Amino acid sequence: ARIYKEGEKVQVDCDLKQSGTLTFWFRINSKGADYLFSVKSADIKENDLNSEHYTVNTNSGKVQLDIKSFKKKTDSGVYVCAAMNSNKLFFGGLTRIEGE
Amino acid sequence: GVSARIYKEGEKVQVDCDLKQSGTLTFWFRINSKGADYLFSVKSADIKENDLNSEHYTVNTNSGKVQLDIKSFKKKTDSGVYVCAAMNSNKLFFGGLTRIEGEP
Repeated sequence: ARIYKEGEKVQVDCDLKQSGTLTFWFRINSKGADYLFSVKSADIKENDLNSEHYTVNTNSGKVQLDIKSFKKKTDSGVYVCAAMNSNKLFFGGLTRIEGE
Repeated sequence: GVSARIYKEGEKVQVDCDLKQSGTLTFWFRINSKGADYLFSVKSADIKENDLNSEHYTVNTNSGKVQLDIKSFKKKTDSGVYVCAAMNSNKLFFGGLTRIEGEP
């Protein structure tokens, strides 16, 4: 459970094995499940994020979520990536991030 | 805080999904401190994939609502946050979370 101060940069990764499969990113916090974006290899398929505050970085042959300015209220929780295949989801390792 | 339901060992648990019924493929899973664990998926009333053992879990489709029925609760395996997620437009739409814990 990485702790971050207000305004710090945060990088969230996904350790899923590479495939060419549609992969969803989302997060779970105390207000609910919140959908972030989806990719297939390096191509964005849907993005609910404001570009001002969040970047989907596809440099270095992998995909990561960059939070430009951490805010406890909004960005705290469990981050999940899920690859879909065979009518099911395959999950990566969770990343948990909190404030103070 | 966070609202949750508390169960004794061996109680039945019914988990619901408040997503509006459309006929969109819907993934059911749970998150605990070991990770995210995939459960089953359903399109309307039709199972499309089920990783659950029938002896311990039943996917109940009576009423044209889908419920997961846990036959006999076990805190060590069954505690966590249960999620349902419909897929459309290359994204997920989530129902309200259901958290479930054992007695301490």
